Amino acid sequence: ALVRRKGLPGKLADCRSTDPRKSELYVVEGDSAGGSAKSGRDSMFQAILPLRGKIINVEKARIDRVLKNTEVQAIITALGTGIHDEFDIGKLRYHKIVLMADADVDGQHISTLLLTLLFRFMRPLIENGHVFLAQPPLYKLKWQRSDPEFAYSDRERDGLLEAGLKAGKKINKEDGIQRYKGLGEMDAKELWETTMDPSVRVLRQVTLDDAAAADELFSILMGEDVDARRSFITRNAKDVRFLDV
Amino acid sequence: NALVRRKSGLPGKLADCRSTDPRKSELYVVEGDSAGGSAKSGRDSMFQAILPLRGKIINVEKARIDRVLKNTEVQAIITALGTGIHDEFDIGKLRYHKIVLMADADVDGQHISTLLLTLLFRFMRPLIENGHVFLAQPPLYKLKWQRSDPEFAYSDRERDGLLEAGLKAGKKINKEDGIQRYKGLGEMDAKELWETTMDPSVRVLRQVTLDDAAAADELFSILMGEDVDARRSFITRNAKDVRFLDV
Amino acid sequence: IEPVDIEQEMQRSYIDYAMSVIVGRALPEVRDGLKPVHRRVLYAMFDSGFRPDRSHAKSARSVAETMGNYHPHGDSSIYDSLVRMAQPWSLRYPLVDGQGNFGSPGNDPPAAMRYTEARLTPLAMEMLREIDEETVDFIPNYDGRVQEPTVLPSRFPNLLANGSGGIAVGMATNIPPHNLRELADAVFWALENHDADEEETLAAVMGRVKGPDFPTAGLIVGSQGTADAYKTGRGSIRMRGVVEVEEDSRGRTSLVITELPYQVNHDNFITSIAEQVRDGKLAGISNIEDQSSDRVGLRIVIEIKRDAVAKVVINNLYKHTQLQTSFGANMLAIVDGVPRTLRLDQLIRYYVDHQLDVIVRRTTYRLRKANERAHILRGLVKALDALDEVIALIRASETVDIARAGLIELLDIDEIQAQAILDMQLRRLAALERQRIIDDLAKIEAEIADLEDILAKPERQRGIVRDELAEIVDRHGDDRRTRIIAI
Amino acid sequence: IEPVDIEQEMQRSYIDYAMSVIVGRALPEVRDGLKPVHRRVLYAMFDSGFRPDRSHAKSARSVAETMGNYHPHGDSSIYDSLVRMAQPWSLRYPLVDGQGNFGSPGNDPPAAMRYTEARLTPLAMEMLREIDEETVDFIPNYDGRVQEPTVLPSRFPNLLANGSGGIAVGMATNIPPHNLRELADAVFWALENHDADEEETLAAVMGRVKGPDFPTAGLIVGSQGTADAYKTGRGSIRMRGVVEVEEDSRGRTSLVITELPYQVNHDNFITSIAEQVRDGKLAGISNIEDQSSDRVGLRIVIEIKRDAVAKVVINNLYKHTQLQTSFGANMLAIVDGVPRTLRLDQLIRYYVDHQLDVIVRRTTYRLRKANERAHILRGLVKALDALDEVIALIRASETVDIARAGLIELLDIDEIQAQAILDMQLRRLAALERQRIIDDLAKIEAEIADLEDILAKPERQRGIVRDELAEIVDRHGDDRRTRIIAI
DNA sequence: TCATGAATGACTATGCACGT
DNA sequence: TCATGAATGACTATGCACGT
Ligand SMILES: O=C(O)c1cn(C2CC2)c2cc(N3CCNCC3)c(F)cc2c1=O
Ligand SMILES: O=C(O)c1cn(C2CC2)c2cc(N3CCNCC3)c(F)cc2c1=O
Ligand SMILES: [Mg+2]
Ligand SMILES: [Mg+2]
Ligand SMILES: [Mg+2]
Ligand SMILES: [Mg+2]
Repeated sequence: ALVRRKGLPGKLADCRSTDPRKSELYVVEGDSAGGSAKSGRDSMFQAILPLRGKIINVEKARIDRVLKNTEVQAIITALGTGIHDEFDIGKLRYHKIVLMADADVDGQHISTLLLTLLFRFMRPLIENGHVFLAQPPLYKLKWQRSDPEFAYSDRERDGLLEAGLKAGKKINKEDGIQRYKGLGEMDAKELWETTMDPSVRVLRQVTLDDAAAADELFSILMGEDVDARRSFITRNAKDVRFLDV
Repeated sequence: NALVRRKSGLPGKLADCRSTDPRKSELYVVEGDSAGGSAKSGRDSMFQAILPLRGKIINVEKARIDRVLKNTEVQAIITALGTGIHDEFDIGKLRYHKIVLMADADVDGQHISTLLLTLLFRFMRPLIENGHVFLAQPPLYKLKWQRSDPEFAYSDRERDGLLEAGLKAGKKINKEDGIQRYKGLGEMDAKELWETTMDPSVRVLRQVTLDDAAAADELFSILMGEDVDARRSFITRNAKDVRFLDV
Repeated sequence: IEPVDIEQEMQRSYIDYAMSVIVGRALPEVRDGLKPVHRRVLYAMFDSGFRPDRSHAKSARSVAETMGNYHPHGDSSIYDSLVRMAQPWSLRYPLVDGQGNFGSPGNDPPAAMRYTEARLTPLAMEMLREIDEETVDFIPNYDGRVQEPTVLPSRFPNLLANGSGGIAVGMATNIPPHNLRELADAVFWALENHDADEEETLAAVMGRVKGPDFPTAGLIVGSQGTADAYKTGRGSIRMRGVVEVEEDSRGRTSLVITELPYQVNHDNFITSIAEQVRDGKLAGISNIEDQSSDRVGLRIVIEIKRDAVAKVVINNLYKHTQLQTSFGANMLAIVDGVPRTLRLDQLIRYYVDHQLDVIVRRTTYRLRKANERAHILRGLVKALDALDEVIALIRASETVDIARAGLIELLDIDEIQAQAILDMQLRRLAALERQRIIDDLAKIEAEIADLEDILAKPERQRGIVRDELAEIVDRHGDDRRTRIIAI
Repeated sequence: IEPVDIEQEMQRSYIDYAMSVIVGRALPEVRDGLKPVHRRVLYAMFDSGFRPDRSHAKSARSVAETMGNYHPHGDSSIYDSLVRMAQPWSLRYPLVDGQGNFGSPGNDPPAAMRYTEARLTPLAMEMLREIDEETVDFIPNYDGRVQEPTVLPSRFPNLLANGSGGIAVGMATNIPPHNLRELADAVFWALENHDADEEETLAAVMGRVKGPDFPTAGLIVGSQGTADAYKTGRGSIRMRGVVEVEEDSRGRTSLVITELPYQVNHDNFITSIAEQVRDGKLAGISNIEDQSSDRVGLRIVIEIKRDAVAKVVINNLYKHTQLQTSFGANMLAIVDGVPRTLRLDQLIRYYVDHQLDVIVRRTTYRLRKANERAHILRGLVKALDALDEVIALIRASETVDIARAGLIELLDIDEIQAQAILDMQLRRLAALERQRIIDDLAKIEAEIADLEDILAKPERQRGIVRDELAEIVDRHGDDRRTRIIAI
């Protein structure tokens, strides 16, 4: 068990449960989203750490400069573990680290910057399955009489719409289907019922299979060598759609 | 007497002039960073310096002295003027013989003026007595004639007059673009500020005079002091007759 | 260089600031209970069509529209004012329907302009109801390009309903919010008893308005302060939160605070008791835990020691925290461009007067418009009775000006009416279409007679205020939130 | 909880970011030379009516309209993008007419959104010319509420004219601006010699586009770098400011810098020389004085010591400061959704192709609308030839549908034409108006004949690009600013 | 290391009146 | 001394590629 703040980041909205095994840290993109998340959370087991701006690339930046970054220090300090050789999982203050970013490309980018920080400084967190990715909603179907439904893809939107209309439900063509363009547009209630409520949230657990292969891919995508990265994109961007087919 | 100007121990916001002679030098105390920015560009960098003030100045009449000296905007004014304050005041160290207060024509500009005049009268009174303090009168309108040079107006009356005369003279204005109305110094560019408030051959300045020091001391204390009631009764008593002070 | 004396300058400038702040920034107009920034945001949103019958517009658009046409000030502080009007813990009856993160009763700030959307609420639509029927005076905006309303129709007593707090120069206002249903009863009485003097009116209105009704619920302790505010325009109203003592399985007792008095920051409240326990101010408390969430609302659990009495700790909280705090009532509002401290009967009466003005002006507008429509219709009917001629004349005319001038002479018609005959479509010459023009004339003349009747009978005018307000209250009126108890 | 491998996640997410940045943020479309934010700001302002035929709107309104309908991002950075497009030292041909403080070439920041106003420039109006005539593909916006243009008509070669600089992922672009009159000559040649191969075209276009023309004037030293950029898509172009040696009255020589190369901050330039002299790296310099003003422009006076040669000091300035600095040209633009480094002949050709597409599409739209208008006019003329009959039928009809159905039977008419006859006003039954309808039919049939001829002859299509562009250049073309000298 | 230019806002200080 | 709320924005850190 470990003490919660009521010597940690000022931005950290810590949880109440002193058991790391039961605790969760939601690393959130943006102050707005983090603010509403802090309200809609379950304060007992869920803590919020809002990150502001693009995270520094630890692959490119010198080690001393990374340690001066306020956003990185917040993560390292909040997680409790050390980094690199001084890493100790025993001090992990949260056994569930959920990265929650916008569905847009900048959210995807921030995710890769965070995954790079974790893989390079605190790899065991990934190896032991403590790192997760929350999947935010993309649409909110607001039926005239029925309870609202959330969709996490264009397909699900079309499906839930079809089913509802077939069932005799109806929607306004004005208000209609609210489309989320980021976590910042959501309120406290919406975030709970889509990303933080443990009974409905869609989390993805980051697994690490081939460490050597991952090591290379991180260096290509995040490293200083542009040419290597340029050729990799032009080589593989053509086939991103077909990675899971 | 001559003093060094900053060029790559004075306020960071200060855009000092080049002339080392205070007698020929001028400090434009400007409301807002935007306005100060355009002033810094449209000025005559030889003799005119710009000190932008941000936000409403602290009331030295209400606030304790120690708190006033910790205010960054006050420190900038005191430091830029070079003179001390109160008993340690020394006119000989005055870095500018013309202190021009330039605020918006709107109501908030008037308020900042009274807060600045209160700072000066309470901390550095001799600057007022010796006529080193001035008030720049910004333009309210810019008449954009189709073919003729544009004219600036400093009142609704002058606007109507310049409009009538020009139309009578055969000039013409667009009824769309037409008469640009200024709502503050921040809306003006560098050129406009020069041709209305900073060009010494065209600027409309007002020199602050101090006649009855005792009467002024009282008026400052009533309007700016901690006593609300005194201020409330003064406003309800005299506001009805503000229009008729110069009739 | 012109010389100016410092006394002349100081006096002229400071009074100019004081007066505009008093009348045109910090204090509410008595008729709609709105400050200029409020009134201008709402009209901007209204004019932009950001209404509840359409999806929320991006709030940046509402701010920008307010800035560009009506309110010549900063986008930052304007957004803050818009945000406030959307917060259910600030306004008893929100005027803005906010979509997104609009902050919390605590220190959690609202999201940036870019992230939130907003539109007018149904009640705000009643503030602006029939504003386009010359129901209120309009003046040119800050650069004369467009018109803005001097005051809103305000078809519900917004000043008393949502209250108002503002710091001016030489004075300040602090009016609490009230329950719409109670205010309506006061208005209904003021309408029925339109001849009652101030003495009777105050007694009647005070019986129906039992006191302020805060959005944050809570309690009102005592009745003196409330009475003072209504009779003097000044009064100290004692507020309290709601505390419920809970027992534990072990046998520990804990205090659960589920409500706080109006305008008490939840986070500052928790921080205060924490600082008052560590230093040693509120012994008997064992643990402070905020079990609040979006689903249970406010829930501050105060576990107390075994050697501690529940009420003793609660009484100490009342004394040393804002769990019990007073509302300094000061009924200051602008009346006809003058700041005035008002009794409750005056606040109601002045509002009722505004409503009667709104409806008489609306009636006048509708009556004028009806006559214009009737006037043109009369011209059309003349054309139909001589239709065979009218067509022949227009055809035989070389121009439309020759055709017009001929129409005036034949049928003895105005030029406006004659113009309408020319503007007539070949559709309207159909049998049933000719009949529609006839019936429409009969329809309007009945409508004109009705309108004339309203203007001639003050009874009907008052009846419309009552009936129309009644509909609003039946639809948008809600239960009381603040509970009133005795000493 | 679903499992996902870190390699799968990293690859998919980073590529998705890279591609969107590449195609939809950082790099210009080759056809209009615009990035998405530029295109969206300009169309927002255009659709909002913020045009040169109206007074400058508050720039906040342009941002809010861009933000709320097209560009789902922050108000702050969007304002910066709008502002840059109004700066004469940034854009060779500004697309925004800014009113207020839009900053300086130095460190003086632009005024806040609240203080500035803005509208489209006349040249920006040529970017959007006839966009409402189906000249470009439109797609749904970010929430499907409204349509936005994929590309602008761009009736002048904006990519080459204004240039573009952008940092993407894996690549970046840096295209310098050019003189519009020189670009037009290249386009005129490409139109005349439309069959010329790339070998000939590159030689022709390179002779007419003498090199970059920077808004900041200055000098271009050498010809190799320019040639490389046009033939390779990459080249290093050497820029220089303008220095004028003045001889003081007291035997004192000073260097006066009146111009600086493109994208050299005036204040950073002065700071650089000051810091390189207060240590010992630019000896010969005695004093640095910035005599710049709004009235004389840039004027940096460098007084040098008497035992110093002016030319030596100037060469020292060229070496150790940005008085001489290189422009790293990298002609990268998005072509058909793909990033591509282009030769100068390709950049011109691709633009010419876009203009031909625009005009063929415009012609098609006008021909369709002309046919529709003619179609209805044909119905009207039939009504006029049998006017006495037309009246009688409509009269006897119980509905307008009975009247319509009769018109079809009488004159053998469509439902569209018959409806148009019904909507006809008595206005048009006057003699001159009846003739106006006849002549109008003859006019459109003359227009249709013209339009059909355009589509059938590529020669005329190329002729329209030429003649219309020629008008644009004659009006909005200016002198060269950057002077080209040899080694 | 710095500039470029579109991307991902919270914090900072006064006026003003009034009550604890 | 702190809260109220309608007034008077600049500064702060990163991604990304490329050339000094
Ligand atoms: O819209 C904008 O222009 C900005 C948006 N953000 C936020 C991230 C979304 C910024 C965040 C900054 N911080 C990053 C973290 N360390 C402190 C500074 C910053 F300095 C500037 C900006 C902007 O200009
Ligand atoms: O529009 C706004 O909300 C603000 C406008 N301004 C400027 C004056 C016009 C501010 C200025 C501040 N400073 C004042 C001088 N010392 C440093 C801080 C400030 F902290 C906040 C704001 C605003 O919120
Ligand atoms: Mg986002
Ligand atoms: Mg102002
Ligand atoms: Mg603010
Ligand atoms: Mg920014």
